[PDB]
Parts: sequence; structure tokens; C-alpha cells
Amino acid sequence: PPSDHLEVFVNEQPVKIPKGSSVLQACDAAGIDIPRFCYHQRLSIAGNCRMCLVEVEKVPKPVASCAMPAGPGMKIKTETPMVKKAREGVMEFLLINHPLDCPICDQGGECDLQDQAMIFGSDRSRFVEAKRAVEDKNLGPLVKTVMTRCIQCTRCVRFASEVAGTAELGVTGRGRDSEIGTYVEKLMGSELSGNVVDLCPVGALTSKPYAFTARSWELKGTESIDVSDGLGANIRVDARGTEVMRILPRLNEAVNEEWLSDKGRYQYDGLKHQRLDKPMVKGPKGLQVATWQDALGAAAAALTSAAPGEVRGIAGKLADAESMVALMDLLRGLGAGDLAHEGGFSDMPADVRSTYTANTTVQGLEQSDLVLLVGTNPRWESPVFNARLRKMFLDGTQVGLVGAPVDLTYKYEHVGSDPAALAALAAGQHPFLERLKKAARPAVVVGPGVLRRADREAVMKAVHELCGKAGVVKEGWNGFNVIHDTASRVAALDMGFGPSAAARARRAQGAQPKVVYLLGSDDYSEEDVPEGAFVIYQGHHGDRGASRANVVLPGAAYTEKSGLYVNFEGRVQQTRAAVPLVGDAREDWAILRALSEVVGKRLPYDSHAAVRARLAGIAPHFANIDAVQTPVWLNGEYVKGVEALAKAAPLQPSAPLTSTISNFYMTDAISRASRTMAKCIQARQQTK
Amino acid sequence: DKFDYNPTTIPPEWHGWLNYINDYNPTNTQFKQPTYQIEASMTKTGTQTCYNPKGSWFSAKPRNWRKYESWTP
Amino acid sequence: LTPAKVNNFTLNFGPQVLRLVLEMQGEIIMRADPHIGLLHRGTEKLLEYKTYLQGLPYFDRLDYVSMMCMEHSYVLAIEQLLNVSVPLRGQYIRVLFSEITRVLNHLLAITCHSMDVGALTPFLWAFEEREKLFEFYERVSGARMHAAYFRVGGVSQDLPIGLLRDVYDWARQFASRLDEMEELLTGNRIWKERTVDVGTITAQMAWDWGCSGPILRASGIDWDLRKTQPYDAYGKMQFNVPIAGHGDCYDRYLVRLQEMRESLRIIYQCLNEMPDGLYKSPDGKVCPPSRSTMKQSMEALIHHFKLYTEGFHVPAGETYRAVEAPKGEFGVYLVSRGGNRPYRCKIRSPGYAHLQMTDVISRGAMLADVVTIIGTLDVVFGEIDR
Amino acid sequence: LVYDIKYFVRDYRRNNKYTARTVDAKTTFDFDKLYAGMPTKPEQVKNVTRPLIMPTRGY
Amino acid sequence: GYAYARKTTDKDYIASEHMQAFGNTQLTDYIIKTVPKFVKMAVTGPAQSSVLYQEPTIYTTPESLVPLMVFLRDHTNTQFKCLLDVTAVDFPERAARFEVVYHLLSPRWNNRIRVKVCVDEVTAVPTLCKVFNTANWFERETWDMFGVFFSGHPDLRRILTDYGFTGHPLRKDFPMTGYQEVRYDYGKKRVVSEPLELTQEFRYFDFNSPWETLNR
Amino acid sequence: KRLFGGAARHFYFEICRCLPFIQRLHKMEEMVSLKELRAIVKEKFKEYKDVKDGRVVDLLIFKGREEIETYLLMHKQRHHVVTEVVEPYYAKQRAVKKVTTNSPFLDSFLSSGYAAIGV
Ligand code: SF4
Ligand code: SF4
Ligand code: FES
Repeated sequence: PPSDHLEVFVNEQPVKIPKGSSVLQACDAAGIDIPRFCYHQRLSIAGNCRMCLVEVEKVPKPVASCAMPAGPGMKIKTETPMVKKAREGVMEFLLINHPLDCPICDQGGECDLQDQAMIFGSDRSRFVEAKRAVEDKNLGPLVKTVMTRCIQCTRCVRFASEVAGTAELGVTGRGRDSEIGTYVEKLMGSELSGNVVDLCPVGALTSKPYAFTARSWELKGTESIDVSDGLGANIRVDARGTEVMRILPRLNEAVNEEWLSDKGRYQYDGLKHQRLDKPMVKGPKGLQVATWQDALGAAAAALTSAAPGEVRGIAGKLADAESMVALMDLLRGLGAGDLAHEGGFSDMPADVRSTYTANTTVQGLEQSDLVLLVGTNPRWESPVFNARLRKMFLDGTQVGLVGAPVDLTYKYEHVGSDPAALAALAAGQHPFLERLKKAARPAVVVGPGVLRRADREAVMKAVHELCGKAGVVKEGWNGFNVIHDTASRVAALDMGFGPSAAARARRAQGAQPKVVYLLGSDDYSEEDVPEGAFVIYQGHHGDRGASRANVVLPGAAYTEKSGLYVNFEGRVQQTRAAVPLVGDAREDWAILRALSEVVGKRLPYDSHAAVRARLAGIAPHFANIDAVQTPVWLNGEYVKGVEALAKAAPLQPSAPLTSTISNFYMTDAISRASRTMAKCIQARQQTK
Repeated sequence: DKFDYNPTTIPPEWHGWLNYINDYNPTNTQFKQPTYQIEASMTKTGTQTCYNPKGSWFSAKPRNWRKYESWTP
Repeated sequence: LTPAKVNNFTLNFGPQVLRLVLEMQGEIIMRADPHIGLLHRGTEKLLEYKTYLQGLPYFDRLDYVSMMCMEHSYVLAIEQLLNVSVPLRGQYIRVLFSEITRVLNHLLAITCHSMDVGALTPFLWAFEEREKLFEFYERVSGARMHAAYFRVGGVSQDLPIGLLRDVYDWARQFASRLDEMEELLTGNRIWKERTVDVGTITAQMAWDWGCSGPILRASGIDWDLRKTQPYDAYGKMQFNVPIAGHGDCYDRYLVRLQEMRESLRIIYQCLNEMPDGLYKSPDGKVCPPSRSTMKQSMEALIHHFKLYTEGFHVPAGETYRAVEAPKGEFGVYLVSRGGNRPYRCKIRSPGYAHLQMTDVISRGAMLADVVTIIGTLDVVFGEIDR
Repeated sequence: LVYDIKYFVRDYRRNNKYTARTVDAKTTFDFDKLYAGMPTKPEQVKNVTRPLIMPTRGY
Repeated sequence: GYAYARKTTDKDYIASEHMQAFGNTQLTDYIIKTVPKFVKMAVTGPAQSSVLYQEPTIYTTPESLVPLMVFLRDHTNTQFKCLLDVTAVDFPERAARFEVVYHLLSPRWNNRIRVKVCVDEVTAVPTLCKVFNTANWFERETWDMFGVFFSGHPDLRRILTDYGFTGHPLRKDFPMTGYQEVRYDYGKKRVVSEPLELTQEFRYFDFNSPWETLNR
Repeated sequence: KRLFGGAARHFYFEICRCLPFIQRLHKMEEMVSLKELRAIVKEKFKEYKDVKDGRVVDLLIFKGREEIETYLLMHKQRHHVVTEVVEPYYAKQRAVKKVTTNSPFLDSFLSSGYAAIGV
């Protein structure tokens, strides 16, 4: 190569840097953290803060390292008297108009401005004049705006324009009277609208739900994962004692970079309401507080009183792999084979992991210049994934959609809306095929709502046909991908949590069980939960399933334990306990093991590591935490092996490929109990 | 109060002159009286009418300081 | 490896906070084994979880007889690693109040020694001047004992107007109070016969036994940290050094009295040389700014926010500094990792070293003299047990 | 310092230095020069005066 | 014994010029040249004695600590007759987690010094009682607070913790409040240690900014 | 002839030699004999039967010397004997053959949401 890595000198240190890198990036590679205010890793170069000024030989003026490209043979100095003089002057110019709001500002303790002033600034001020007074702005109930604190670092504008794609914010006025916000009273319609406060380096933009609640140092930080969807964003949990105070995203380039859905940002409030703390057993007067011994005995009697074919188990959205496998072992050990999943398509065959995962991976998806969407809405299925899709769109990647035309914050081509359009595209009737047939790295992605169709085999067969015709899967590349919207689905698929053929037939003729057990499920259909049937519920929130239940075991929430959760690409991730158990709650797999012992068939494991090892024996990849395997590919042999399922229940060419997600702000009980999501819903309803 | 003399009944505006902290008294200094000013009186320590924390058994309505709501059927 | 066998003599001297076990072949002491730790509060580990400013009050309660001296060593140890210069007026105030603190320590020590010996009048008499100096302390810091006045780079507040007037007024008669104090014991045959030639110590043993303060001076040893390794404005001060050559309890008594005289002389010299100027170091990045400055300036407000929450970050390193305490040489070893909390803060106490001399000194003595040994040792278990 | 508020000229704290000197193995310590600078008579004896105060740097 | 009162007049001076200049500039080099085997590492530090000078610090194996201390007390140029204290520092990151510290004072020449030996939990440290009487209680306290053993000691036993206390509280891994708390029980009529319990648990605050450069 | 010279057996023999004086001085005539006292001391040794460093064993023996010595000078009062010596023996011989038929895992589940810690 023509020396892709050029050489410069920073304070007489030779550092090898890639071509096109900036002096900021070079100094970062040099081990120096230059003060900066407007530059960000994920945004365009703004270069208005003037805080990145450095000294270069043969240059009389300080240069903008946040923007200055590095030339070969360049010399960079960072500790000269002029450097410190410029830094102190810039800090002084920052602080002259800034209001003395630190005691009331919520960013005190984690304010970049404050620390940078402490380090690179002076201690005294010679400004004694009247400051500039700025009125606050309304953007919705999620973000509290104190505009007088704004330093005009323009990060909000760049973020809204590029990542969100809404481009609803701008700079009004001029000079000192330059103003930030919207000229009109507008509500921030961005779904990833909470990232701006984190991106705001000052207290000008603050989380309204978090305002004046607690301080940064009062918190204990626990790195966690997001369970509100199937992407599994890496997050950190901040708490004061047993109470969650705020949840913040953390860096994971291969999953979510530095971004979090506002649904995954503000749903922590629900953990304070409708909480189940004590076991309940339905008496003649109704459900009453009873001991774990009494509840477990009642559950064992109810389970043993019925035949094995009259017991059904259902897994919710937020059940972990450990509890799922424990309950599956429990029900299998008693001759029961009725399994169901709250995430749908519980009867979908799961023999090859690639058939129900994203084989391109999330970061490998960025290598594709052409992307095909088949009946999915990534904006409401995974807004972080939609943001990454937009980032891919920003550098030439074209996207096609087959399904309902919806706002996706970037231009795209609508091929069609029904399976007939997909068949026409596969036949050669549409120009999009030739664009697919000419793309070097084409990509096809299918959502979970397609898997909820009764004709899912036919849709999969058509998709496989199109992939074969366009060569989407070939040597060294796999553009075929399967996504999801719930965490517990992937672990259930990998562990084989699927109903028996006998139970499928029993549903076919209409057999109705009598013992029904819920593992944190609240969005069941009426057909799987007959009325008049005994219900044993395990959960951590009082909701519809809890109300109809007859015996209730207060379980553990994802913020209180460490459960295994694998995202739709097949990467194993685990949560982490940030606060202790609420009330008399117990460990979910411990609860199931206790029930197994009480009934009369003990589970062979007695520890968390033991059940995880049982999972590993069931599927080896469970051991690899925070990694992913390359799934095997079996070409059209799988499709030709599931041809009978295609023959039965033939294709429906009329039903549109829609998204089953109709309420972004409310998908589970925790979302259904969160006050903040309800406030956002009312705000979106008060605009008309 | 000849039988139950107690220093707590001395008003603060005489407390400073009594304690040799200032040379100001009501007879020669006109202080500013807030509208929310509470007068001085005897202590109630040792009695059942004295102050108690909100989690005390003597409180009018006991407080359960659990930071969440329990679900009721 | 060792049995008990012969029980024979057995003694228990006091759970009430010194515990003493002695060994006599009769009326004469042959062995004396103190047991300590009844006041060990584990402060040194506790220091690690506190900021430098947070941990400052810990040093108030190490020697609750002499406080500002305890503050001064830790403050100097911080500042030397911080490379901070102290203003002149602050040094004057520090030296003057340190002399007053030394006077208090000497007064209380001598009075307690007398009461243990059997004289009760000087106890009560000197506690009146002790109350006067407590009033002085309260006027300047709002606390009678635990002032927390000394600060990194100076002091918390300047002296209130009219204080030096009363200081001079007190000094105008403190000499008379000391004179009337002496006549009760100085010319007494009983006080001498109780104190003369009891607990004799040599220079060689003392330097072997790590003595400091007045005990060292009574062995014919020319040593004052204020004259050999001066700190702050002590180099400018001119005063004498009492010297004795017997190592006797009476000698230590006279040495402490003459030390009080010299302290009064230094108090006078400080009173007539008080300068006008700044009392805190002008580095706001370490020293807190004025409240008026804080409430009208963004930068001082930010520094007040940061220092009062996180505090200044001492550069990584190590140092040990000592101060000529009234009970000896009080030193603190500071270990810095670079953060806003001291990594390891070891505290050296002179009384702890002096307390180690009991067994060898009490040999050949009588039970009437153990109390004499303890009283003349001038030991506070707060510094001994940290 | 009321109007001249520059700090780098007076940041003693963050400007101290430690250096790892060379390996002090093949050095020549001439004690002759050490003892040649010492007095030999009652006179010619010089003593370092006790400093009056610690540095103040103008304040 | 030294530092005897010789002059009847006031002294306006500290030490002699040549001796002070040597002790402040070439003392470390003299130590290095004299006993290089006893020397392992050299640091000249912030001058414990005074804020305006330099003073050395000594690192060596525990093997030669005793002869090194003997020379440092007994050498005609280094009359360090006062051993201030013996303590230790915990370095859990290192293979040897303990840095025992030795401080000396030389009233003969108004100087001071620091001596350090780095050891682990299972290596003996020869006692300095034969060199200094005061080392007895300092070794006792160091053992009580860290478990640093001292071979050949007359009687090495705890001096500051509880009578039945096991463990060394100044260790970095040792909990701030510990494991056991003690209370009196009416039923047994005895004061008994019980598992530690707190009405309000301790609050730890993270103030350390992500921008500070001095962190080491 | 024995592992690490068998210093452990010498330490146990020394403590057993010193044992009866403790029983007489601390009025354990009406609670224990020499035999079960020796059994208590033996069970104390079993806590570290699997240590593989002679140095660690030496330091264990030294700390045990300190414990037995502070036992010898009566520095630990009768309450220490109550809380560590004879009541633990009474509990050990008292809760023998308990009537609970549940597994320890189920016992922990019926106990609390966390395992018990400390004595
Ligand atoms: S943004 Fe930072 S500097 Fe500005 S008022 Fe808030 S805490 Fe203070
Ligand atoms: S509001 Fe915040 S993000 Fe926007 S320009 Fe101002 S400081 Fe930057
Ligand atoms: S980052 Fe360089 S001026 Fe903004």
C-alpha cells in the first residue's frame, strides 16, 4: 500500500496514524486527552468551541485540532505557554455569560465544563457586567431545557439532523443573541430523543423525569443490558440504595454504539408501582397473603391433580433463559408437553440458528451497500437499529422495503406491500431485482411480525427464492437476517422451548388444559388461557395475568437479578443485579427448583452456575458470554425439508406485511405501568 | 416561673445579650420580626407530647417508608 | 513453648483508660506491662474514606489537649506535596495560637500531675486561665476544643477585631498566675521528695527510647524543632531553651514551667509584630474563595462546588512532617497516589513512644511512683491509641 | 492579581517533576574534595543562619 | 547520646555549611558508594526535616536491613541515633503487597532519612529491637495492623485491636466497618459480638472526575 | 518424618498440655472434661488441614500461640468462653438429628431471599 499509515510528531513523539485522521485523533493516539467541547465521535466536525487549539511548527496561529488534518512531518505541541494561555482565555470567554446555576444545575458533579474549567482554566474572574438572559423552551415532557446554560456547542443540532434525522432544531438569532431551539412551539417527535441530554455537555438540556432527583456521585453504577426489545442495548444502571434513579447507555459498537431508545430510557419508573412482594393464594374471599411454603404446596397440589396433557406453560417477554429452561425441565419431567411463548410463533421449527438470526450481524451489516426490508418496521421494532440503518444510509447504502410504507427518517424505495409484490420481485417483474443482482453485498432483513403470520413457511420460501436468485448468500458473505422485538424469544428458540407435536395436535382438535402457568406473561391471547382454569402466575408486577391468577409468586425483575439474554443476532448477553430483591421476592429458577422439589421430582442442579452449565450442555454457545458464533448454512436443504409445512396452510397473497407492534410506548406491563410513557402518549394526543 | 425555672423560655432577642455575644437588647435595638417567627417557651423533653420522628409509635399516623407501591387485588 | 507453673504474685492495676499489669517481689516494682488499645478507634483506616478536608477533624481528636499543633503537621505535610506557600499573617496567627495551645497543654499536664501527686489548688487555679484561652478559641473558631481552624494554605477565618487586646490583657497577668502557681510546689520539700530522683533517664537511653519534647530537654540535650528545623515564622522568633541535666520529675516540672515562660515571650513577640495582609493562600484551586467572591463570580462558584465536593488532587508521592508538639514531636506520614483522598496516612505520636519507657523506668520504684511516672510522662491515649 | 488572572505562571502544583537519574554505579566519589571544604581552626568556621520565615511569594 | 547543650548563647544558625551541603546534595551518593549491596533503589524526596531541602529514601531486601541500620546509626558521617517509627503500606497490585517503612533522625547533623523494604505476607522481617528499643511496640503495632511478621522478636502479639480480634484492619481488603459488632444481651447477661448490622448503610461517593490527569 | 516437620502436632500437644489450667481457672469443671475440650481444640485445627505452605502454617501457629496466651492471662473474660467454647459445644450436641426433611437448597429458599452470612 502507498503508506496508508502516515507519521507525525506530537511533542517529539512519533505516532503512526491512519490517513485522513485529525490532529485531535493523533493526540488521542498519542495518549493525550485534549480539552474539547463541540466535537463528538459520532457527529460531524463542528469546530466552533475553539477549545481544541494546539500549536504546530511553522504555523503562527493556533490550529483547530478537532478539524485540522494532519500532514506528514507535522510537529504538534500541547504544553507551550501559548497553549495554556489560549485555553484559559477560551474558558474565560465561556464563563463570562454563563449563569451561576451550578447549585441548581443537575449536571453539577458530571459537568465537562466544570472539570475543564478546573483543569485548564483559572480561578478568578474579571467580568462584572450584566449577563445575557435566555428564556427556556418547551420540547415535550422528556427533556427539561434551561437555555441560559447553553454554550452553543451545536451538538444538539448536529445530533438531531444526523442521527435522529428529524432535523427539528436550529440556531436562531445572531452573535450574542444567537438562540437555540425551534422558532415555534414544537414537541420533539424523536424516538431517540433522550440521547441529546447525554450528548449535551452542560445542564442546558436535562432529563425532565430525572430533574432534581439525585446527584451523580450518590449513584452506584451497574452495567446492564436493555430488555425492552430484542437488540439488547448495553446500559449502566444508577441507583441510590434499593431505588433505581436513572438508566444510561454505555459503549458497545457491535450492538448499540452510544444510543438508547427512550422507551429503554424512561421505563425504570414503573418499577415503583403495582409491585408483587409476597406470595398470594386465592381463598374463598379471594387472593390473600400466604407463605412461600403454603403457595408452593398449593401449586404442587394443583399441578399433580391434573393429567400431564392438561398443563400448559407460557413464557413471557422478560423471562430469562434460566427460568425458561427450569420450567421446561419441570413440565417435561411430569409428562407435560404444552409450551407457549408470549412473543409468538411458538410452533416455528428451530433446527438451524441461522434460519432465525441476523447472519450479517449488526456491525457486519454496515458492509452492505444495498438493504432489503421484508415486512418490518425497525423504527418501532428497534430505534437504535433504525439509527444504525440511517448511518448506513448516510454513505450511499440504498434500502428497499416490502410491506407497509412508513416514516423511516430516510429516503427509500417501496417495492410493494403484499406477498404478491414479493413474488413479482422474485419473478423478475421489478427493476429492484437487477439492482439486487448487481449489488456486491446485498442485504435482506425480515422482522418478527412476518414470523407471526400463519403462512410463515410460504413467506420464508419466497424470501429464500429471492435470496438464491439475487445471490444474497454466497461465499464470504450472508445478507440474510432475522430480527426480533423481545429478548426471551432467542433463548427459548436456542434451548428448544417448543411444544410437542402431541400438544400441537391437541390444540388442533381443540383440547383445553386445566393447569396454566405464567412466567411473567401479560399479553397472552384468550385462546391459550381458558376461563375457569386454575392459573399459577410468577412475576414482579401486578397486571392482567396477575389479576386473573389464582396463585402468585413474587419473582425477580431484570433490574434485581442477573439473567441470560441473547439478542436476535445470537450474541449471548447477561443482565446484572443493581438493587437487592424487592419484598420477599426470590430467584426465579430457585422458585422453580423449589416447586420441583415440592412436587416430587427435584431438578438435578442446585446453583446458578449449575443451571448455566445445564444450559451449556443443552447448547454450547451459552458459555460464550458477550460473543457470537458464525452459524452454519445448509443452503436450500432446510427449505426443501420444510416443504410440507409450506404445502399445508398455503400462501395468503392479500394480507399485507405489517408490524404487529402498534404501541411503541407500551409493549409490556412495565411499559404499561410507566408514568412517563403515558405522559408521552398524552402529549402526542394533545397535539391534535 | 419560680417553681419550674428553665433557660429555654428566654427569647432569642435577649439570648445574645444574656450570653455576652452582642450588646443589643429590645430596649435599645429594634430588630426585624419575621411573620413566621415562633415564640420561645419551655422545653417538652421527657414528656409524651415532645417531638418524635415520623416513623415513631407516638406519631399520629405511622409511616411505611417503602419506596414503591404494593399491588392489591 | 512457655508454661505458667508459678502463679505467685498477681496484680491488676485499673480497667479505669489505662490497663497496667505490674510485677513486684514485694514493695519494689520489678516488671510493668501496660496493655493498650482500649481507645484504638482505627482512625488511620477511616482516613482513607475521607477527603483531605473531610479528614481534618480527625486530627482534632488525636490530642484533645493540644489541637492546633495536631492540625499543623498534617496541613504542612499536605502543603509541601502541594508546593504551596503560606502568607505571613497566617504564619503569625498559626505560631501565636500554637504557643497558646502549648500553654494550655502545659497547664493541664502540670495540674493533673499535681492532683495525682496530691495538690488540688493549682488544678482549679490554672483551669481559670484555661477557660480564658477556651474563650479565645471560641471567639476565633466557634469551638472550645475542636476548632478545625488550620487550613491548607492558611486558616478558615481572620482574627476578629479586639482579640489581641484581650490576649495582651491576659498576658499582663499570666506571669502573676504562674508565679502564685509555683509557690505551692516549688519551695516545698514534700513536692521535691515525691518528684526528685524518680524516673531518671539518660540522654543515651532517651535517644534509644525516642524521647521528644520537654523530657529530652531535661537530659542536657540541646534540641528544639523550632530552632533546628523551623517552620512558618518560628525562625524569626527569639526565645530561650530551658536545659536540665538530671532527667528527674522535678527537672521535667521546671523545664515545662520555663517552656511556658518562653511561650509567653513568643506570644508577646507575635502580639507586637502582627502584620496586615492576606491570611489564605491566593490559590483558589486549592483554597476556598470568599463567600462574597463565590456569590458574584462564576469561577469562584465552580471552585467552591468542586473543592467542597471532590477537593484538590494531591500529586502522587510521599512525605513525612513533624511539629514540636507540647508532648513531644508529633509527625504524620503521608502517602499520595494522585487522587483527592490520601492513600495512606500514618500518624506518629510522642506519648506512644514515651509510654514504652514504663517497664525499664518503673524498675526499682514503688507503687506510689507509678502514678508519678504516668503523670510526668504526659500521655494522652487519643494519640497513643489512634 | 485582581485584573491579571493568568494561572500558568503560578501553577507550581502541576509543574513539579521527578526524574530517573543515570545508574550511579561507575561514579567517582572523591572524598578528598569533600574534606577539603571543611574548616581546620576555631576561625574560618561558617554556619548557615536559621531562616526567619517560610517562603511567601509576595503575600 | 549527642545534641548536648554546649553553647551558653543563643544560636542564630542551623548546622555547618559543609555538613549541610553534603547531607543535602551528596548524602545519597555517599550512601550508594559506601554499601552498594545494601542499596537497591534510591529516591531523594521532599526533605522531611525542612521544606527547602532534599532528603533520601532507601529500598533494600530484608536480608541486610539490620547491618544497614547498624551502619546508619553508627557511622561517623551518619549518626542517625533516633529511629522515629516503623510502619508499612499496602500495595495490593504488586507481587509483594507490603512496603515497610523506617524513619531516622540525626540530631548530630539536623537531618533525617527514610528506609523502606518491600515484602509479601509470608516473608519474615528481622527485628530491630537489638538496634532500637522503640522498635518493639512499632513492630507489634505493624503486625497487629497488617500481619507483618518480625523474626527473633521477644514477644510479638497484638497491641491495639480487640483481645479476641482476628484480622488486620489496616489491610486494603479489610472492610471499613468490618464483620462483627458487639452488644450486650440481657438473657445471657453477657456482652457478645454479633454479625455486623447497620440501621443506615454507609454511603460511598464517587467524586473522581473523568478528566483529572494527576490520577496514578 | 512428618509433613513440614509436624509442627502442627507439636502445637496441639503444647496446647493440650496447657489446657487443664484453663479449665480450672475458668470454672469449666461443671461443664466439660479434658477429653471433649481436647476434641474442641482438635476441631479448631481441622479448619486449615489442606494448607500447602509451611510458612502459612508457621504464622497460623504463631497466631494460635497469641490466642492461647491471651487465654492464659485471662484477658478474655468468661463471656468469651461462653460465646466460643462451651455453648457452641452444647449447640453441636443439642441440635443432633434434626427432624427437618427438606433439602438445604429448599431450606435456604424457605429462609430468605439471600443466603445467611456470619456467625
Ligand atoms: S452546566 Fe455545569 S457549569 Fe453550567 S451551571 Fe450547570 S453545573 Fe454549572
Ligand atoms: S443546547 Fe446543549 S447540545 Fe445544544 S448547543 Fe447548547 S450546549 Fe450544545
Ligand atoms: S473541538 Fe475543536 S473547536 Fe470544537
